[PDB]
Amino acid sequence: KHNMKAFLDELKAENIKKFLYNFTQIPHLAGTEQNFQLAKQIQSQWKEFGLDSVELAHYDVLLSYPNKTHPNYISIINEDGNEIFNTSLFEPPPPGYENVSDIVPPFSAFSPQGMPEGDLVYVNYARTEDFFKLERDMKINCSGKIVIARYGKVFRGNKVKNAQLAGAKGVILYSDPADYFAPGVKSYPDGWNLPGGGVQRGNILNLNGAGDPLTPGYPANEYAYRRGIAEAVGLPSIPVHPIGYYDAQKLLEKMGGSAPPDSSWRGSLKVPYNVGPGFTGNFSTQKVKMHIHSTNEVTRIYNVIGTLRGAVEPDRYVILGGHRDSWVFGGIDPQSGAAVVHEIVRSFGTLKKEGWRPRRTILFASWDAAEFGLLGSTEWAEENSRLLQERGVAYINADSSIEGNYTLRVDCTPLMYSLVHNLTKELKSPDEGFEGKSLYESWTKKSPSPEFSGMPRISKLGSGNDFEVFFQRLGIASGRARYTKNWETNKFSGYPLYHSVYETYELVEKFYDPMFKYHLTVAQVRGGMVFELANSIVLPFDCRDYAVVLRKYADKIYSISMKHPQEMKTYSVSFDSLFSAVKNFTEIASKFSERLQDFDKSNPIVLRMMNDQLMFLERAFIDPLGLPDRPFYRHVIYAPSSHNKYAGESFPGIYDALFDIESKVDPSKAWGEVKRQIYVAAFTVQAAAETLSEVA
Amino acid sequence: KHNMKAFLDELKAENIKKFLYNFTQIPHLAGTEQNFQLAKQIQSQWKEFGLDSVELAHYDVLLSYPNKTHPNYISIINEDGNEIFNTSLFEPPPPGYENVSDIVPPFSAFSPQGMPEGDLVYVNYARTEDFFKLERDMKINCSGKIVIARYGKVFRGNKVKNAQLAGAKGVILYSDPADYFAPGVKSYPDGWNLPGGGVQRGNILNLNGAGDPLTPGYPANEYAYRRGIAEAVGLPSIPVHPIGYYDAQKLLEKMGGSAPPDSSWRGSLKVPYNVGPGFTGNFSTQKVKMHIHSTNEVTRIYNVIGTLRGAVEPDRYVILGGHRDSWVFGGIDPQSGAAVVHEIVRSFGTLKKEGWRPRRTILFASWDAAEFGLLGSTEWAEENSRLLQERGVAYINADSSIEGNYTLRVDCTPLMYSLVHNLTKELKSPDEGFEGKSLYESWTKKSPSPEFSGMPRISKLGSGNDFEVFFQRLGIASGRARYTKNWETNKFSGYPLYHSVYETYELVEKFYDPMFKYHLTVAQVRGGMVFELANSIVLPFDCRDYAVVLRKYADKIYSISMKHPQEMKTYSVSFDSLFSAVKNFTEIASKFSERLQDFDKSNPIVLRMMNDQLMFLERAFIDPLGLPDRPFYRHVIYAPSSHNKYAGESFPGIYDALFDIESKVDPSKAWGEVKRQIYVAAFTVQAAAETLSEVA
Ligand SMILES: *[C@@H]1O[C@H](CO)[C@@H](O[C@@H]2O[C@H](CO)[C@@H](O[C@@H]3O[C@H](CO)[C@@H](O)[C@H](O[C@H]4O[C@H](CO)[C@@H](O)[C@H](O)[C@@H]4O)[C@@H]3O)[C@H](O)[C@H]2NC(C)=O)[C@H](O)[C@H]1NC(C)=O
Ligand SMILES: *[C@@H]1O[C@H](CO)[C@@H](O[C@@H]2O[C@H](CO)[C@@H](O[C@@H]3O[C@H](CO)[C@@H](O)[C@H](O[C@H]4O[C@H](CO)[C@@H](O)[C@H](O)[C@@H]4O)[C@@H]3O)[C@H](O)[C@H]2NC(C)=O)[C@H](O)[C@H]1NC(C)=O
Ligand SMILES: *[C@@H]1O[C@H](CO)[C@@H](O[C@@H]2O[C@H](CO)[C@@H](O)[C@H](O)[C@H]2NC(C)=O)[C@H](O)[C@H]1NC(C)=O
Ligand SMILES: *[C@@H]1O[C@H](CO)[C@@H](O[C@@H]2O[C@H](CO)[C@@H](O)[C@H](O)[C@H]2NC(C)=O)[C@H](O)[C@H]1NC(C)=O
Ligand SMILES: *[C@@H]1O[C@H](CO)[C@@H](O[C@@H]2O[C@H](CO)[C@@H](O)[C@H](O)[C@H]2NC(C)=O)[C@H](O)[C@H]1NC(C)=O
Ligand SMILES: *[C@@H]1O[C@H](CO)[C@@H](O[C@@H]2O[C@H](CO)[C@@H](O)[C@H](O)[C@H]2NC(C)=O)[C@H](O)[C@H]1NC(C)=O
Ligand SMILES: *[C@@H]1O[C@H](CO)[C@@H](O[C@@H]2O[C@H](CO)[C@@H](O)[C@H](O)[C@H]2NC(C)=O)[C@H](O)[C@H]1NC(C)=O
Ligand SMILES: *[C@@H]1O[C@H](CO)[C@@H](O[C@@H]2O[C@H](CO)[C@@H](O)[C@H](O)[C@H]2NC(C)=O)[C@H](O)[C@H]1NC(C)=O
Ligand SMILES: *[C@@H]1O[C@H](CO)[C@@H](O)[C@H](O)[C@H]1NC(C)=O
Ligand SMILES: *[C@@H]1O[C@H](CO)[C@@H](O)[C@H](O)[C@H]1NC(C)=O
Ligand SMILES: *[C@@H]1O[C@H](CO)[C@@H](O)[C@H](O)[C@H]1NC(C)=O
Ligand SMILES: *[C@@H]1O[C@H](CO)[C@@H](O)[C@H](O)[C@H]1NC(C)=O
Ligand SMILES: *[C@@H]1O[C@H](CO)[C@@H](O)[C@H](O)[C@H]1NC(C)=O
Ligand SMILES: *[C@@H]1O[C@H](CO)[C@@H](O)[C@H](O)[C@H]1NC(C)=O
Ligand SMILES: [Ca+2]
Ligand SMILES: [Ca+2]
Ligand SMILES: [Cl-]
Ligand SMILES: [Cl-]
Ligand SMILES: [Zn+2]
Ligand SMILES: [Zn+2]
Ligand SMILES: [Zn+2]
Ligand SMILES: [Zn+2]
Repeated sequence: KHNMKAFLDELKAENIKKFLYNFTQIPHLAGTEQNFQLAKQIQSQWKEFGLDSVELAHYDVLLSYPNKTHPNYISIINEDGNEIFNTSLFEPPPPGYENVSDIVPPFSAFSPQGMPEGDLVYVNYARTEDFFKLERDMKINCSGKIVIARYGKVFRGNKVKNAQLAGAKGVILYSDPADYFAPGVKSYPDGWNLPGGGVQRGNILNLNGAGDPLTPGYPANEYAYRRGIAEAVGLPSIPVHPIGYYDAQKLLEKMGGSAPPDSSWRGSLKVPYNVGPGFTGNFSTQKVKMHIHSTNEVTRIYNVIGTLRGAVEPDRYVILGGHRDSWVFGGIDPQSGAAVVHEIVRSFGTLKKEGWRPRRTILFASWDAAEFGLLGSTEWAEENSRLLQERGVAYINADSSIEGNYTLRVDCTPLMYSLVHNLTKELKSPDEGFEGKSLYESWTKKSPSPEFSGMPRISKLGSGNDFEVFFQRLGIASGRARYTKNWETNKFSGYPLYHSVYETYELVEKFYDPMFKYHLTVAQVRGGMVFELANSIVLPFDCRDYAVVLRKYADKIYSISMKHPQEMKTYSVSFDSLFSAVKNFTEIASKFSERLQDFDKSNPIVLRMMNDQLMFLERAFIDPLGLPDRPFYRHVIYAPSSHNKYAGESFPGIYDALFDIESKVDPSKAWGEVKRQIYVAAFTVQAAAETLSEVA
Repeated sequence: KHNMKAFLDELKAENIKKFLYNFTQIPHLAGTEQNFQLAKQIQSQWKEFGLDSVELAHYDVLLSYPNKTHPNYISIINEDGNEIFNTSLFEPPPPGYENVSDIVPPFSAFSPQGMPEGDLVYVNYARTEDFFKLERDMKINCSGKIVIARYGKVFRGNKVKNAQLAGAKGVILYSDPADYFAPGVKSYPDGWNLPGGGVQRGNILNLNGAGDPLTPGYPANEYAYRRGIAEAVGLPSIPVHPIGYYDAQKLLEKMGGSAPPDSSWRGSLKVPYNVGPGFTGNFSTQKVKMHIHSTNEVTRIYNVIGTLRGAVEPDRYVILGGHRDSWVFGGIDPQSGAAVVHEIVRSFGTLKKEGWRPRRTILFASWDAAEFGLLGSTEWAEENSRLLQERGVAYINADSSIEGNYTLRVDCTPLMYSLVHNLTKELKSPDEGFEGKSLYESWTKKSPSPEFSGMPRISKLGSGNDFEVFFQRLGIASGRARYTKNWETNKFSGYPLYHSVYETYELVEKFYDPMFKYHLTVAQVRGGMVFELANSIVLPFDCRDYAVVLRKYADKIYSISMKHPQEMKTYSVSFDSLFSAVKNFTEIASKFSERLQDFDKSNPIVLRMMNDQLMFLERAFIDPLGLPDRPFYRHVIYAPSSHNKYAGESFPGIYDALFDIESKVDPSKAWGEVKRQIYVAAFTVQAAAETLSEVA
């Protein structure tokens, strides 16, 4: 038989290991020759594996690189203009790689050039709430200061946006051991912790889903008209540079001014964590000086796109995509995902060689330039948006397969909840103590959902990865799955060696997954989801699961508003329309589910009419006018949080209209906008409900 | 047999006559009780006729009405403040209707209130080119003046926009006999010409496709959040009022200042057509004073929506829609169309009663408030936009069936050209001298296409009627057909009694179509188009016809740009990408047509996959970012002209970027924007082409 079990059984941990080794011996930075050569290798291999067509889709997009002959660094400068301390020019390379060329030194991609000098203010995580605390409670003014912030909690681009709007002239980002050094584990190469010379790379753009900063809306093809740099989307206006904790220690140790407001502002270094501004008495005349000389450059990038044509519905696409570009070796990010995609393609190809084809078309993607703002996936989706919004069934992401070895993590649309539950009940748990038990059993035990008995946690989708354009712009049902850690307060912080030179094959093989069993389990989940989406006669989406969550999100947004009962009375702010819409959605989804179970099965038009209702249900949550000042975030139920791109927010338009509303100067206008957002959300939920009604 | 011939043969001229009489005995102004009662009658009748469901869809939208106890008028005022001449308070009613109540007097809907007094400037048709002539050539300054303009040539809302931006404080619109009095024909009631007391009503909004001015983007339902009036969309900022030619004569006869620049500025009245400003010496101290007291009021409107469920593809909609609201009796506009829709529904219902159903679902619509800005169609399309863009096959409009008795007029998407040619070859010509000949033969003889031998003229779609939201916002293939006059320079001016109290049943029965043969022919064309769209196995769209027109439009826009060869050299302005896209579209459409003719006919999935490619081809020309500053006009190939809503423009984004470009202060920026629009158009044409490629 060619069934899901045949597909799953063909996947091998040993192949995933071999591929991961193959993908991680040299750097594959976006826009470099080494990453083009890897694209060509993957293209050739996917052809050999059996795909019907495998093409490169290239674009010319804005990238950012340090200047090789004018390196980035930070100094402490004395009154004479002597630089008495300098931060490192590179991370000490790991054992056996000290002679590898073309390791890009740590930098913040898309930082502008400059050499700002001034006094430091320490801003904790540079979160919205941290800047509120500084400014409103502590009366500390960031204007004209260099801010030093610890990485963690939220996306670094939000930190830099928050610093900019506070008036900062520069941002120094550093990794505090509190957030990146797990107790009782050795630093790399002797364990998986971050050494004091390690540094987290990463872009600091605020693109809000636009893709290439020069061509918002349209693919960056050969005849593209480009914005001038001054009109580009998302570029930071102040210099930014990341450092490790040995260097941070030298910068923080002299800090004066005000004490930290409380212990949530103190990291683990042996410094006071004084907020500043500036240094203590003896060193009051010293300043900090940045030297940033990186350049932005339009550069060719290459996606690999493989097609396995459907036998019955070739005009319906199930997409498995993940990126290929890395900051350095990409041992976890992204090659632990790319190796899993490679083995999934090989397995599907084995079935294809035996005469099988999936019911629907499967597209496989190796995206480029994800590290520079999801550029490859976004430009391709812009090029192909008409095909995707009329034919796109689902997108399954495949960045890193592991960020820990504790349990499964799944973030996806409610439409995929039942698919994931059913699939995980059929897979073996790889966990110690759960031999002979299902993955569903181990996952549910280790990661219980807050609301339900005997149910696992599934998170919402925001941004930070290549599902963003498919889900948030185009409204295609999307999902992701990986193995994760236990550490809840570190959820959005990354694993310790994230985006460092230390992220290697050895890191994974020695410390995370020696048997490649967690990688194999993740391959089974991602591959199984793709298999069911591409082969099930009826699409495996349960609209009733959306009805359940919409009521939870309505209760939640109502509770936020109800912090302000007087204003709700004054401005007649009613959530009645939203609850009515959710009630109607619940009722109509229940009836649709009855018809889906009961319709005449011999009738392919009723089936496909029904399959189209399922497919276009996620699409119905798209508003073609987008969210306020964010035209490329169009999903009305989910958006990336306006305070943290990594986090999904529910009913974001209402949430943002309510956020900090007590501080708005014109409460009538602010509450008017809350009421407008309630109307848009109620309307969108009712309109989505009506797509599931009988069609005529 | 239940075939198209059975449907067509059931249509009767006598029924259309009876319905027209029934719909035109009393006024049916939008938002009034009489129009709600007609909606209920139509709902009941469509049910009796056999439709599966017939519902009212209501909305609460901004409408505009004169004040019944404070009438609108214009005066000539002397230096003492004596009003020595006043314009009429109503049109003399036609014979037999002098005791009909609730005839709304002539007014410009959505005029603000005011009583501006000042000196007149005569602005010809108030076209863009007329204001260029005044300001740039004649050095006449409209600022603070009351402008008097003759109706004709372009939509009156464009006249008022042009007057506003020229600085005018008021606009008087009048009907010149040059434009509304055909030589050798008697005035109503003794012929079809406009009497000197007749007045053309009409709204003067500039909504750019938004619908209700208070709820752009979203249906004006019971929980809608409404813009405040100050933020409303499209409202004029200066008072406006229409008058007839007896009253215009009294206003123009004293005009002084500069002579008309040439004979194209002179109408037919026995006045000098002096441009002004102000009156000649003896009356130099007299002014003109407007008195406008109309009010804008949120008012309930009602669409009737009838469904005839498809037997095979009930989730595919073919829509026949036209409006029901009239300014007064609506003898031509819209009841000559509504009567034809009524007879089409009755005929389809006769087949349904015998056991027939169409293959696809047919929706029939009686729209409200079209005269106030296409409000009914637009709010309904906003409510149902997700259903329409995933399921909408085609929209056929059905406003007035006649505006003359000379020949057929068809405006439609290229996708419908072959359908219209084939259908008209099978219908009988109603014309004198063409008995026994086809409608195609008479039409092609009377209205030859400029480019082709033995082909009829078909025009482009702009706005001005209820197809606008379906075609320009949502990208659903649309068409319209009616009988028309010979008068080419009057094409956008209306027939003489347009929007006057004289537009009655008697006008039609005595002067336009005594035998109702032209109405029957129009019923055959509109009904036949609906029949073929709802019943043909393969959708009757020919993508190759789009390829032909796209090359014509590319040649045309290139020729406009080539008026400026130096600038094209300087700014490197290349149309190569657009021609390449059009070439690719031509090639891919040809191959798709081969597959369509040759595909396995026993295969319903390939058929429907192919039918979906046909259906989504018009959809592919939509840009989700819309046209510049016009978010609700989203079709990249067509938009309503920015100078005349009635006219369609091709490649509007490039056309507007080039328009008057020699006058722009920053040529680098202006030519940059031309290049941007070329890129967007080339990309959109290539993306539409690619929807017709093999799907995988
Ligand atoms: C959830 O689905 C239900 C359908 O099961 C749907 O109920 C609809 O609610 C609307 C708005 O509440 C109802 O609107 C009424 O329609 C009648 C005509 O049928 C009008 O006469 C009513 O207007 C009068 O009363 C208003 C309220 O006091 C006044 O403001 C107004 O000026 C009039 O005096 C009113 O428009 C509609 O009939 C039902 N439809 C049904 C029951 O089938 C509900 O809207 C859905 N929820 C959402 C968010 O869409
Ligand atoms: C109409 O359809 C045709 C396909 O039949 C399609 O042709 C494509 O044109 C593009 C752009 O002209 C070609 O792009 C080239 O791709 C190769 C790799 O295949 C690149 O090496 C080329 O880049 C080099 O040369 C450029 C131009 O001098 C330089 O600017 C650049 O820096 C590089 O040095 C270039 O990108 C593409 O290969 C073809 N595809 C084919 C022939 O299959 C055409 O684009 C379509 N029209 C539209 C409007 O889409
Ligand atoms: C990664 O694996 C690929 C695929 O086997 C290797 O590329 C092949 O290398 C051999 C020997 O140089 C060539 O003959 C083949 O043509 C290559 N095949 C391709 C590119 O498809 C590559 O050497 C491996 N890389 C590493 C670092 O081990
Ligand atoms: C930090 O780096 C800077 C730049 O390399 C050093 O300053 C330079 O030192 C050389 C050699 O004496 C001078 O000729 C240059 O003029 C200096 N460049 C400057 C000030 O921009 C500095 O000495 C280093 N500091 C430490 C502690 O190593
Ligand atoms: C997940 O599995 C459950 C249990 O098998 C599926 O629910 C059953 O679906 C079948 C077929 O429609 C019904 O006959 C049963 O009554 C359902 N049992 C229930 C709800 O307990 C469910 O459809 C699967 N979900 C998918 C495939 O998305
Ligand atoms: C237009 O035609 C309709 C339909 O025949 C007429 O409405 C009917 O009038 C009779 C007598 O008053 C009633 O018994 C019916 O119930 C009505 N039917 C409806 C509304 O569906 C209406 O009288 C005609 N109007 C004119 C001006 O002739
Ligand atoms: C034009 O209409 C106005 C308004 O009705 C007339 O002016 C009014 O005349 C009455 C009666 O004498 C006065 O009491 C009012 O004060 C006037 N209203 C004004 C000036 O606003 C005017 O006489 C009419 N002119 C003609 C030629 O008929
Ligand atoms: C209009 O009529 C023409 C002539 O009948 C149709 O063109 C024919 O279509 C059939 C069926 O595919 C082909 O076998 C013939 O070769 C075509 N003849 C031609 C192109 O001369 C055409 O399809 C009709 N257009 C519609 C229905 O939109
Ligand atoms: C890198 O550094 C030096 C110093 O400005 C300069 O010569 C060179 O142009 C720079 N490279 C760039 C800006 O790409
Ligand atoms: C911060 O400091 C600068 C002084 O240079 C001042 O212009 C700015 O308004 C200050 N902001 C606050 C909140 O005090
Ligand atoms: C793998 O799991 C073990 C057992 O819980 C733990 O001690 C170790 O730290 C884990 N490794 C990583 C990288 O999380
Ligand atoms: C109509 O006219 C009079 C004069 O202002 C006034 O009493 C009444 O309010 C007006 N009606 C309106 C504005 O609807
Ligand atoms: C028209 O007249 C007014 C004088 O009130 C002036 O402000 C305006 O600039 C003038 N425009 C031109 C083009 O002369
Ligand atoms: C109808 O046609 C005749 C013959 O051409 C013409 O004399 C008459 O003016 C027409 N009527 C109208 C309303 O156009
Ligand atoms: Ca782009
Ligand atoms: Ca609206
Ligand atoms: Cl992922
Ligand atoms: Cl029409
Ligand atoms: Zn990644
Ligand atoms: Zn990453
Ligand atoms: Zn009309
Ligand atoms: Zn009209």
